[PDB]
Amino acid sequence: ASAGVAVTNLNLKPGHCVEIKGSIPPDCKGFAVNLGEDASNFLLHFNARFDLHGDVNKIVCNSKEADAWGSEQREGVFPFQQGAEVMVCFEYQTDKIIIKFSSGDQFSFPVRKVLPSIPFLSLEGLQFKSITTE
Amino acid sequence: ASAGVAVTNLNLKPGHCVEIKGSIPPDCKGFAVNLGEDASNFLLHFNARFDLHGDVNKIVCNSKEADAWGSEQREGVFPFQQGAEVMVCFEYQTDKIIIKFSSGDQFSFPVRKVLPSIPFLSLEGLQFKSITTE
Ligand SMILES: CC(=O)N[C@@H]1[C@@H](O)[C@H](O[C@@H]2O[C@H](CO)[C@H](O)[C@H](O)[C@H]2O)[C@@H](CO)O[C@@H]1O
Ligand SMILES: CC(=O)N[C@@H]1[C@@H](O)[C@H](O[C@@H]2O[C@H](CO)[C@H](O)[C@H](O)[C@H]2O)[C@@H](CO)O[C@@H]1O
Repeated sequence: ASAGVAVTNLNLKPGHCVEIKGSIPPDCKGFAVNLGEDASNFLLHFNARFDLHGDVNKIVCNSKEADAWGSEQREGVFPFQQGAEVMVCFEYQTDKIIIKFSSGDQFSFPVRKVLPSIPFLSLEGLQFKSITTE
Repeated sequence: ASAGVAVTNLNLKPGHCVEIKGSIPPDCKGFAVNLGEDASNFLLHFNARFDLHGDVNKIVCNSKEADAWGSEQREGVFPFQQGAEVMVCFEYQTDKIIIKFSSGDQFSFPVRKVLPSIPFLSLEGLQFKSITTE
């Protein structure tokens, strides 16, 4: 809303990727990028937390099924700074989604539901600059 | 009707613009780019008609309020070719929307309802590559 674009009919199929460019509000405790079927089912919820729910400078990744959050996965890397810009790429593969940052860092997250395509994308706490898929 | 990628909470403000990049299918009768508040209320409906509604290689712009279309503005320039990629920018000013083409072609359409920001964007018949805001 404030910072929360939603893309529908994304049509992201295996072997393709979507890159997001945004800027992080100074008053932001964290931002999230969600990839899924709709607002209640996320294949991937990528949440960079600066100071949120007890996590300080930690990336929490999870899936959501029918509004019930899955098994969280946490990552050590955190190449973000408030007020700075952000460039993340998500590469969708049938067996995993690989997240890459402009910083050169990368990690993978398991695909818990093989979908023919990912129709929905939404951002939270991120001021949208550009979205592009290949 | 829209049918293609849709973006909500785009919230394009006066003085800013969106750049849309995509591919025109090789058998495209026409395509459209919509900016408004929702699917039934458009500040601008930009329809490039290759062979559609009796029009051949025509650009027809109009607004829509509660599903009722307003008065059409027709343009003489048609800088598009089927099967090719399009790059079109929309600058939002309070008195008008300037429509710019990569080909340098440019024209404006009047703002018939001044909104503090445009929250919705939708594509029709165009294969999406990137959406960028400035
Ligand atoms: C250590 C731990 O278990 N922490 C969790 C929180 O992460 C969790 O917060 C939600 O987490 C999901 C992702 O799994 C979304 O980020 C959501 O926005 C968060 O509120 C809460 C609630 O499930 O439980 C523990 O605190
Ligand atoms: C010559 C003429 O008046 N033609 C119009 C059509 O343009 C019009 O088609 C609709 O046009 C709006 C744009 O103003 C949208 O593109 C819509 O999708 C079209 O169906 C029709 C119907 O309103 O009216 C005349 O035929």
